[PDB]
Parts: sequence; structure tokens; C-alpha cells
Amino acid sequence: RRPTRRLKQMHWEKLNSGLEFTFWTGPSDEANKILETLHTSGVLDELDESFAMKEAKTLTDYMSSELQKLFGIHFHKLSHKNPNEI
Amino acid sequence: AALVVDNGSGMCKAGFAGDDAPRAVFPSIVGRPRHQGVMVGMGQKDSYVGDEAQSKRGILTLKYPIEHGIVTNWDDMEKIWHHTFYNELRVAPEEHPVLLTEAPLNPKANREKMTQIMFETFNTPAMYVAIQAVLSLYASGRTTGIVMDSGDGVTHTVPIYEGYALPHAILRLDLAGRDLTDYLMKILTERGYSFTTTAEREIVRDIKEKLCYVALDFEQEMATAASSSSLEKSYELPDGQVITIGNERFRCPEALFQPSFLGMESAGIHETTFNSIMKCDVDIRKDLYANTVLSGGTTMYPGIADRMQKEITALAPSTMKIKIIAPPERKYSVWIGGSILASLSTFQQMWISKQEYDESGPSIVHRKCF
Amino acid sequence: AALVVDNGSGMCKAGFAGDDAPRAVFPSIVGRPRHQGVMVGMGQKDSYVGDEAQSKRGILTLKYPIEHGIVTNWDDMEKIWHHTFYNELRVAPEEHPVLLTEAPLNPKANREKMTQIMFETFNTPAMYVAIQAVLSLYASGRTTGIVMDSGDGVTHTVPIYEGYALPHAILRLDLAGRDLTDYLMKILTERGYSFTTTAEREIVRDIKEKLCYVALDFEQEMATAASSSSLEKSYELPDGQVITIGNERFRCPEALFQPSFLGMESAGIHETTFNSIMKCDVDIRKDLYANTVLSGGTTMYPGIADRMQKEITALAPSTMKIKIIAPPERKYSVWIGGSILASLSTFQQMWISKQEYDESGPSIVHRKCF
Amino acid sequence: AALVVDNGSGMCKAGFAGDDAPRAVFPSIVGRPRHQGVMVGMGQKDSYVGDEAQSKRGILTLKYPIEHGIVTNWDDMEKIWHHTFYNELRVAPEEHPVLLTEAPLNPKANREKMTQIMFETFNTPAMYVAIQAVLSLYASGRTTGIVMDSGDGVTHTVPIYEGYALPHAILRLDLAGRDLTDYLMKILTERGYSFTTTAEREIVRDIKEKLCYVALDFEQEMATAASSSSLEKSYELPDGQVITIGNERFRCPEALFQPSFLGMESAGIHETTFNSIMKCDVDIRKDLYANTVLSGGTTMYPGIADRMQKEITALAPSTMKIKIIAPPERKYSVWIGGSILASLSTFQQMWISKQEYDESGPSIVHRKCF
Amino acid sequence: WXAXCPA
Amino acid sequence: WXAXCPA
Amino acid sequence: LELRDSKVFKGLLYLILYLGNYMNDYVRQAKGFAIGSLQRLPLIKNANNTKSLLHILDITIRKHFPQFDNFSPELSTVTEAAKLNIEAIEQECSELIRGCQNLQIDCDSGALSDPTVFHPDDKILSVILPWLMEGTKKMDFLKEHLRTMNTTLNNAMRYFGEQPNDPNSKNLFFKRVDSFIIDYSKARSDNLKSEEEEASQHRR
Ligand SMILES: Nc1ncnc2c1ncn2[C@@H]1O[C@H](COP(=O)(O)OP(=O)(O)O)[C@@H](O)[C@H]1O
Ligand SMILES: Nc1ncnc2c1ncn2[C@@H]1O[C@H](COP(=O)(O)OP(=O)(O)O)[C@@H](O)[C@H]1O
Ligand SMILES: Nc1ncnc2c1ncn2[C@@H]1O[C@H](COP(=O)(O)OP(=O)(O)O)[C@@H](O)[C@H]1O
Ligand SMILES: [Mg+2]
Ligand SMILES: [Mg+2]
Ligand SMILES: [Mg+2]
Repeated sequence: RRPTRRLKQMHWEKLNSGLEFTFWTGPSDEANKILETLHTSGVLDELDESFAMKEAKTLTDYMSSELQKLFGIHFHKLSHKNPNEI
Repeated sequence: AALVVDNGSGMCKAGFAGDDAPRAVFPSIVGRPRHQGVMVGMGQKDSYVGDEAQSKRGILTLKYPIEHGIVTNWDDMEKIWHHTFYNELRVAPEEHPVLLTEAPLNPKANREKMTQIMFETFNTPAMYVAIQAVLSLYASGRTTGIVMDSGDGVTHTVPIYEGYALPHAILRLDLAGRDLTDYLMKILTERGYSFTTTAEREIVRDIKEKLCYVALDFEQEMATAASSSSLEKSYELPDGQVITIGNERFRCPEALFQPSFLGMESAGIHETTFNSIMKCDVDIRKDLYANTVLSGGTTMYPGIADRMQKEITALAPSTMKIKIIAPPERKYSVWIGGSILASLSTFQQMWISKQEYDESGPSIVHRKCF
Repeated sequence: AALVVDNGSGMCKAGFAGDDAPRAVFPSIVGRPRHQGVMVGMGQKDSYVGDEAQSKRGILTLKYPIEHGIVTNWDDMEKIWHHTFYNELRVAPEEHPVLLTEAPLNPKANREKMTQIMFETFNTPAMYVAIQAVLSLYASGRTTGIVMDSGDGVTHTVPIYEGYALPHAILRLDLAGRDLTDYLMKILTERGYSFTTTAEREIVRDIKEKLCYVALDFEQEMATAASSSSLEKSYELPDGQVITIGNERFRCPEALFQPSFLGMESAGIHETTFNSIMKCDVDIRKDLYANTVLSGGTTMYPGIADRMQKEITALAPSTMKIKIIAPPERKYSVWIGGSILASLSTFQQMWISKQEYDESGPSIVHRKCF
Repeated sequence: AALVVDNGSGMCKAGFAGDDAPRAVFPSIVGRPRHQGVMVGMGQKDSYVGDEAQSKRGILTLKYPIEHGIVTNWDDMEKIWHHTFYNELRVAPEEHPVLLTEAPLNPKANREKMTQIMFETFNTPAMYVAIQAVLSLYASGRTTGIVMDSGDGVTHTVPIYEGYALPHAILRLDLAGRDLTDYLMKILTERGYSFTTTAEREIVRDIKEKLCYVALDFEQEMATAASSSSLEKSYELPDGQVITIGNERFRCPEALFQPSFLGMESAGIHETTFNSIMKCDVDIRKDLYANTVLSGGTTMYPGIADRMQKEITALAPSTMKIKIIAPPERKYSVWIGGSILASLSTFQQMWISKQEYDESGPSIVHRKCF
Repeated sequence: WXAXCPA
Repeated sequence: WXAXCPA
Repeated sequence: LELRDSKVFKGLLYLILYLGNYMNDYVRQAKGFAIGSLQRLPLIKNANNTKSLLHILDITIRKHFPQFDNFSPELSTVTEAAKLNIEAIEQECSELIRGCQNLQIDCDSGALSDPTVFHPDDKILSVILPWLMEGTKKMDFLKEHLRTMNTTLNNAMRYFGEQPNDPNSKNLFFKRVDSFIIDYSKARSDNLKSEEEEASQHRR
């Protein structure tokens, strides 16, 4: 079951290499009953309402990217002046 | 307008990109009341942050969230950032990208924690994180040189080149403003003044900023101070008492150049700067000598420019030329440099966008902004 | 309709919450006859409490159930409360909460029996026990200041800064109006007037309340009183005799500032307040010097405010500005301050409910009241 | 032979070099009669010094010339030393050198006047001043460890790696036996006992010396005392009354490890030991941990050594081992260490000769002694 | 009081 | 002391 | 061994993974994660920042999962073991064997072997020899105990997916689990304090 709206992503480090020896490999019946309990408990519904992310709110140069930083630093005193003045 | 928030051990400066002075400069402390409250209905808060804590510091236990440049309490650090945006600046970070400042040789854990905290609790649209020492030279207007970054945390000497920090040449130094403040009260007890509590530590810091100075010659000044009372100055405590310091004026700042007073084997800031330069390449050694810039509040003592120049001249070869650049705005050099970088048109390229953060995760901070 | 009962060593003021003046004020004395009745027609009682005892004080042996702010006779204390509720206020305490006052640094057993008696003999719905000095600051409307509450048995100073009290700086002196009354009748024998019985003590107390005053300069006034007769005043006894008291007018209140006359080693009230301020931190001393508050009937002598200002100014640093607050209604400051507390909307969550007392017992008052 | 005088805030010990115990041990109090002499048969001296004042302490105002290890009244200190040499030791100071003791981190004027008094009033041939904590280590036959001294005025932790103490890692707290005595009488009023005058202060000190003990687990012991009995002890006052103290037995010594009860922001006696060790070199920390030495009368409580070991172990890393050394005669450890130092043949060149003092005045005490 | 004073 | 404490 | 043989800890870990996978994108639907990823829980907040992911996990556990109500008393040795430095204990203990091994060559064939240079009134040889045999018997016990701890710790590490070869992971293994435990307890304490007071206000 997937949520209808995008929610906060809870990133992890994943598992080192693969599931070669870790206990995550074991398909014990104890893990199975957790999935069915969560699918029936009123938990997944609450996650969509409360943990919805706040959208995103976003806000031809031949010149070298590195040298762009340098020029603005040295000539910071003439930001308000046009190149014709400089 | 991109916010430029420069967190620090002693004071945190916040403002807007393009301004020539920070809008809010308040102490970075989080105090909590140690006495139970008897007056009901006052609505007293649980924790006081910033200027509110300093005003009521008599009945509070002031704890600095940042000690020696590492945040020992990540719960109080969120409190200060919350106070910086909503209260002091009165601007919601929802529509303003935030620029943060790191410290030289910062652990990777702090780098990701800062990104994770702000991108979720405050969910700012964009972020960029830069080194404090790197921004210090940007404010002065030169991109190549060696910065003698000092403050209330740990003294750093970062010989940056072409605007990039050299990782191997960075030398650390624990001698900072807090050590001198702790050393000042240790030698002030010789005259009969006993400052011990954290509330009275702020009082000693006021004395250090107003009366302390660096003497050009230590041995000559010591004899003059004992013989005559000209060097003595009077200071008034908040309770009305008047104190007098005779030779502690040039003995507390002198600990910077002679760390053996505090019992530290490491050399002074005069020798650490020379040692850092030697670690760099031979060809670029000429440029760094003539473009050394002091920064931070610790290097604001009167006469520190002359004492540093004289002492580093003897250590350096006679062929080398010494030019200690000490701009008068060196207290806010870190913040001013950040405002210059933020206002750049090309600065939009290396934003850490909110959309990009989700797909990559907190690990994007290591590779995107370095 | 919370009841605010302020039981004191000499007088107990009982009224209602939300009012401006106490409803009923009567002396807190319980007297029983020392003779045997001869007329059977008169409806003589066993003991007289309140203003009834004062009217017939010539026959009874007046006894104070409260001594030095400590109830030394719990059998008599119940009589006063029983007389207060059912005769003066004429209300049933089974429906209204009761607010009580107690001096600081009192025995823990004193307030334990106060809770038990009312919750089992009167069955009050709720309770709260507050410090007398804390309530005195509520009447003035302030929030920062050292409160000197000199009553009839206890003279205590409680410094409060921004609503947070300092329990370690609280000084209590067992010297108040009752001890001055005992000293006044001792030096009145130097002129030829002998007051020994407990009934005649109330006559001396009337003399002190009208003629005694605090001299600005005791050494200067002593010489003047011995060289002329302008300071002499005539008082009329209840029996018609006219007595004249001279230098004793400024000598009885002088024992407050020089307790060595009484044989006590404790410092004066001017030194006790200064010692209390010195125990506080340096940062809060400036605000406590300019917000000194006097209260209680003992501090009603003409000129005690001026004398206290001069005495503290000598001890305090010259730069500080001492400002003593002497409101005209400082006699009922404790009760008026308690009226505001009971009427506050926030205070409704701090009542000691009957259920809370049932599960634990009399010890609940220790952890729920300061 | 050289006299070894160890002036202390509470008691002063004087004797001879090479002896195993002080010859005279009397309290360091000077009292003056507040009452007026009425009879003429006896001498009725102006002031009484030492155990003479203790016997007649009822009619005297006992004043301690030393507070927090600093001589506040130099007029009374001359009385005590004149009493030590001429009444207790009954020797002429003009023939024997005198060794004195001074607490670390003391005002320079304190030990400057000591030199002036010795060389101008008693005309001693030689003199020397030594740190109290340093001598405490010599009595235990060690030259590498940390000494936890605690008396009436000072509780200083001096880590001594070699024969000379480490100056930069010395921590001094103004919380000692006298502070606990003032706290014991503050919480004794909760049971209904009032001790106010200085004469009654000496009664409280006797109670503290005999009944107070340090609890291994403060939280668990408080619950045990809540069940009543099995912990209350009865003490007999000089008047004749019998008083019982319950949880006050361990509450007063608990103020050492939790100074927040006294309203002091300083850390406890267990944390201040760990903090002092952390200021030393990494290589030396191993030796200081295993050679902790207690001294002074404050650390004579039953079970303080056991409680201190548990607290340090939790703070210290589990790799290091903690061994607290508590010699049976730690009350006189300061004097015994001084006796060993004076008897040494090498120490004969460390004396300050009379001619040496004349050429340089009192200021020679800073340069020569330590 | 009990021990000390009269109260 | 002079400034701080009582001594 | 206690952590490896604890079904409560595994069940709680499984519950978190399912909750995390529900929110995560379809391209990052991982079936496992390292222990160090448990620190991301307190740093996620809702719209009003009142509660975190860990805060709501307490209510969910104490409403539909009574088995995992309180695991702190069940796993107490983990908290105690967090205060110990495994690398320091290994370095300290392994130093003892080096001293004992060097002592054997010194007593049997070293400087102490020759008794001619010894003083007649020198009982060092008569004291070391009785203790050396007794110490050797105690020495083999320490060697066995060292390997037993190393084998159990390594086995309990690969079970949870941690890298045993990394020196960083060896030092910070129980501390990471302990860090999650204190965070859970603080969240549970905050949850009880906020909710119970709200209920009491409504009742009165
Ligand atoms: N005028 C001054 N003279 C001497 N010292 C100063 C002066 N101003 C500030 N300081 C010291 O510098 C410290 C401020 O450090 P700061 O530069 O704010 O740290 P950061 O670099 O982390 O922002 C203060 O603790 C103070 O002791
Ligand atoms: N006008 C007055 N001037 C001087 N002293 C007074 C005056 N009125 C009352 N007193 C003294 O104050 C004492 C108690 O007054 P009060 O403060 O009303 O008692 P309580 O402290 O119990 O409220 C009395 O014993 C009396 O001697
Ligand atoms: N047996 C004891 N138990 C508890 N405290 C003691 C004991 N003996 C002495 N003290 C405390 O030690 C203090 C004096 O100790 P000491 O160091 O010998 O004198 P000083 O502190 O003047 O150098 C006294 O004030 C007393 O409170
Ligand atoms: Mg800085
Ligand atoms: Mg009163
Ligand atoms: Mg001593």
C-alpha cells in the first residue's frame, strides 16, 4: 500500500554490501504479522495527513565557472555600477 | 534575499545578503533558571536564548551550546537558530535561502547534521555552507593569503589559495578568547577579586574587551608597571564596586604569544602562523607572506598588529617582507565575506536545492558544496 | 469567593478575594478569666477571643496563641479560626477555598498542622499556603525587589528577582514589634512608670503606636533631648493618669537598628537587608537596591524610611542609588497581595484539593507550596 | 629546631620540627565581651584568644580572623600568634625560624603582610611559606598524586606530579566545613531548633562532627529515612535538652557533592577532582588517578572515601583504576608534612634570612616562596 | 521553638 | 575578598 | 549475546523499516538499513514541529503493539556496555600477555636467569617463581576470555550488518544502540507529560 500524497523521506544508510548474513534475510512469521497489523491499524492514514511535505517553494557563458567567483570577490565594490562604468 | 547566518561559539551574526553590517548580533547562550518560581501568572519561559539570557543572567546557568568548535548539544543549537529567524530577524525561512558557515577541519557528522536539521525543521528552499576562514579573506577583498582565524572557539590558521582551503596546511590552536577569559580570572585573584560563577564570567569578558591590551615588549612593560601607577585603570562592576588592575592588562593577552603561561606545550599564534606557511609550497610562499589577514574578535586587542609583525619578522627570513593586514571591521569579517559571496550572480549555481536534497539525501552536502 | 486569612502574631486580617481592604481585623489574643464569677445572671463564657478580649482585658490573662510566627498553642489557634469564619466573616468554609500565610524558615510541622486542622475540622474544599514576604510584593505590583516584612514576631527579608525567589539569601530575625514593646516597658521604669501585667502590655503598645518615632541621627538627638523639653509628649492612660515620655520616644525604635540594647548579637534591620543583598549575585544587586519594599506594622514609625535610606547608603557603594518604597498602606500589604493571588486565573491550578490531601496526607503541603 | 605554625580558618596547629604531632591545637577565635564588667575581683581581660574564649563563649562575640583562607582582620591575627608563641609553645620566636602555610590562589597581599609581621613584630631569624595542599602529600610518603584538601574556608584540588605542584591545574572552591555548618543550622530550623548567635554556632559544629555522615546513595537513603526510626540520633545540648535529627544526618554532608543546595553554581567535590585531573598531561593522568589523597577535617566524615570513589569511577573512563587514600591521621596531615619538610637538610638553604628581607622588603615572599 | 528561643 | 564573596 | 538473542529489538526494528518504506519513494524501497540510521528519527518533524517520527512511534507502539511497550529493562546490559571502550580494553588486556611473555624469557634465559650476580639477601627469585606458575594459569584464562569476547562481538556484528573490519564501528557499536534507547525514553517521557496534562485539564 502506497500513500496518495508525497511524504517526508526518512533516508537511511542501507545495508553494508548486501543481505548476505544479516537477520533481515530471515523471513520469520513475526515480521509477516507486523505488515498485516500496520495495513489494518489506523497508522498509515495518519501519516498522509501529518507528514505531508510543504511542496518545494522554488526560488551562454563562455566564462570559466571558477574565475566567475574570483571576479565578483575583487570587484564587489562596484556591484551597482554597469560594465560601461567599470 | 539570501540569509547569511554565521553561527559562532561566542556570538552569532545574522542578516541579509548585500548589507554591510549584520542585522542581529546577540550572544550564543542558552540559559535555564536554577531557582524555582514563586510568582504565578508571569508566564515565565523555560529557556532563555540570546540577549534575554544575558539581561537575566543573574538567575540563570548560562551554557554555551558550542564548545571548542564542536556542538556538544544539538538540542540547544536548534533553539538558537529558531530564535535567530523568528525573533531577531522576524523573517520566515520558507521563502529565503540560508547560508551557513562551518569551521576548518570540521567533522563530517556536523556537516550532515546541519543540513538535516535545517532542511526538515525549517525546510529552507536552498542552502550553501562555507568555511569561516575562507570568508574572512573575501571580506578583505583578496582571494589568496593566510587567515589567522581566532575567536571564542579555537584559533585556526588557514592559508587559502585561489579561494580554496588547503587541507594539509591547516594548523589548529586551542588558545582562544574563552581560555584568556578563564586565565584572566585566575590571575585577577592575586589582587583579591574572585569571579567564579558563569554569571560573573560575562563580567570578566567585559573587562577583557575594554581594558586589556598587548604590550610591545613584555619585559620592559613589566618593570614599568611595578614602578609606577600610570598603567592602572579603574573599572566599575554592575553592583557599583570599583576595581583596579595594574599589570593584568598586558598579561592576559600575552598568553596568546606565550602559551606556557597556561601550561600548553604548543607554540603561540606568532609561531603557528609561521609553521603553517612553511607547510605550503615554496613558490607560493612569497604571496602568502605579504597577504596575511587577521580575523575574529580575539585579534582585536590594541597593538596586536605591531606585536605580531615584529615577532614574526625575526622568525621569517630577512628576505621575506611582512605585511599584517588588520582591517577595522575584522570582528564581522566572517559575516561580511558571507554577504559578498551570497550576493554574487554566479552563486546560484552551487545552491543545494530542496528537490535535489530529497533524491540524494543528507550525503549530498559532502559532494555538492564541499 | 476564596477566603484570604492572614494570621499574624498580633493581628489577623480576614476578608474576601477581589476586595481592596480586609473585611475584619481584630487582635489575635485568647484570654481567660483569672477570677471566679459572682453574678449568675450574666452569660459569662469560658474564653474570650478577638475584640471581645480587648474590651475586658482588665480581667482576663491575655495570651498570644502565635509566638514568633510559630503557633505555640494549637488548641487556642482553632478558637481564632472558629471565631473568624462564623462570627467575623459569617461564612461557611465548606464551599470556599482558604488561603493562608506563613513566615519563611518556619518549622515544617507548623504548616503540616495548619493543613490537617482545616481539612478535618472545617473541611475546606482547597488550600494554599504562601510566604508573607512574597505576597507583599504582589500588592505593590512589582516583580523585582527585596521585601522587608517586619511584623509583630518575625522580621524577614526575601529577595525576589523577576519572579524567581532566592531561598539561600533569605534572612530571618526574631526581633519585631512585640520585642520592642517588651523593651519599651523596661525603659519606662527609668521615669517611674511600671507596666508588668499582660493587660498593661496593650497599654504600652498603644503608647508606641502614637508617640515613638525613628530619629535620623541617634547621637545628635540624644544630646538635644537631654538639653531641652521640646521632644517631650504627654499621653493619657485609660485610668485618667497623664504620663510624659522624653528621650524614650526615639530609643524604643532604635533597638531595631542597634539590637545590642536588647542583648542580642544579631545585626540591625539595615544591616540584615544589606547582608541579604550581598548574598545575592552581582548582576542582580543593581535592581535590588532600587526596589527595596517595606511592609508590616513595625515599619510604620515616622521617619523609618529616611533612616533606612541613610543607613543603607553608607554601606552600599556610592555609585548605587538606593530607593526605598514606603506605600501608605504598607500595613495591609500582605493581605492585599494575597487578594490578587486568589483572584488570578492562573492560580486555580495550584490549589491543594481535598483528593490530593486524601491520598498522601499532611505532607502534601511540602511538595506543593514554597 | 624550627617552629611549624599552620594557621587555619577553623583551628591553628603549632609545634616543633621533627615531632610526630602538634604540641598545641586550639581554635582560632578571638572574642570580646559585649556585656559590661560589673565586678572588680578578677582581671577581666579585654579579649580572649584560643581555648580560653571557648570556655567562656557564652558572654563573648566569637569572631574568626580568617575567612576562606584570607586574613580579614590583621589586628586579631597578631593576637593569635602572640598567644601561640608565648602561651602555648612558650618559646621565643627570636631564636627559632618559623614555617607558615598559605592556601593556593590567594591574594598577594595576604602572604605579603605575613612576611612583614614576622620580620618586624616577632623578629624571627627566618621564615617560609608553603602551600597547604603540597605538605599534605608529604605526610603520606608520596611525591606524585592529587591532594583533595578541605577545611573551613578552602577546598582546593592541587595535582602534584613531582616535588613541585602544577600551578595551571589548581582548582579552588569556596565551599568547606564552615559553609556546611551554616547550612546545617538552616535546615535544623525545619525540626524546630533555632541556632543563631556565634556562641550557638559552636554547638552546631559539635553536632556536625559527631552525627553527620556521607550516604553512599543519597536518593535511596532519603526513602529509607522516610520510613522513620533506625536513623534518628539523640544529641545532648550544653543546656541539657535532648534533640533528635533524622534525614539531616546525611543532608548536610550531601551539600559537598551537590553544591546546588547552597545556591552555588560551582561543581561538587567529586567533579572538581575529575576536572582538575583533566587539565594535566595524558601521560600523567594514570598516576594521578591511582594516587588520590584526602586531607583536612571536612573529609573526616564516615563514608566520604567510599562515596567519592563511586562518583569518580562513573565520570572517569572504565580503563583507569581509582584508589582513594584516606590516612587515619588526615586531620593533621598539613602539619605533619610541614614537619618533614622543615627537618630536611636540603631545606636549610630555602629559608628567608632577615638580611634578605631588609634589602627587598615584603615583596621577597613572592619570588622566593611558593 | 524547641531548642533555642521560647517558641 | 574585595570584589566577590565576603573575605 | 543479549542483543543478538532479543526478539523484541528485532521486532521493533522491523516495525520501523515498514514505516520508513511507506514514506520512501518507490525507487528507494530498501529492505534493510544499518543501525546508524536510527539517528534520523528525531530530526523529522510534522507541519507544526510539535512531534517527531519517534514521538508518534511511541503512541503507535503503546496502542497496537503492547509487546514492545518497554524494552529498556529487557536490554540493560547494552546500556552498561556503552560506557566501555572495547578498543581500550583490548589494548590494555593484550598488553598484559606481552608483559607475561617477556617475563618468561627474562626469568628463564634473561638477566634474572643468572643467580651469580644476585645478592645473597635477594628473595626476588624466590618470590617470582612461586607466583609465575600461578600467574600463568590465570594468564591462559584471560587469553581464552579475550578471544571469546572477540568472537561473540564479531558474530553479533555481522548479524546486524555492521562492518567488523572498520575500527570506527568496533568502538561505537553499543553506543549507537544506546543512543537510540535514550532518544526513545526521552520521546516516551515527553509524550506522557504532554498527553496526560491535556487529559487532566479536560476532566477538571
Ligand atoms: N574589542 C575586543 N577586544 C578584545 N577581545 C574581544 C573584543 N571583542 C570581542 N572579543 C572577544 O572575542 C570573542 C568573540 O568571538 P567571535 O569572533 O564572535 O567568535 P566567532 O569567530 O565564532 O564568531 C569574545 O568572547 C570576546 O572575549
Ligand atoms: N502606627 C504604628 N506605628 C508603629 N508601630 C505599629 C503601628 N501599628 C502597629 N504597630 C506595631 O506592629 C505590630 C504588629 O502589626 P501588624 O503588622 O498589623 O501585625 P502582623 O504582622 O501580625 O500583621 C504591633 O505589635 C504594633 O506594636
Ligand atoms: N571528626 C570530624 N567529623 C566531621 N568534621 C570534622 C571532624 N573533625 C573536624 N571536622 C571539621 O574540620 C574543620 C577543621 O579541620 P582542619 O583542617 O583540621 O582545620 P582547618 O580547616 O582550620 O585547617 C572543622 O571546622 C570541622 O567542621
Ligand atoms: Mg570565527
Ligand atoms: Mg505581617
Ligand atoms: Mg586546613
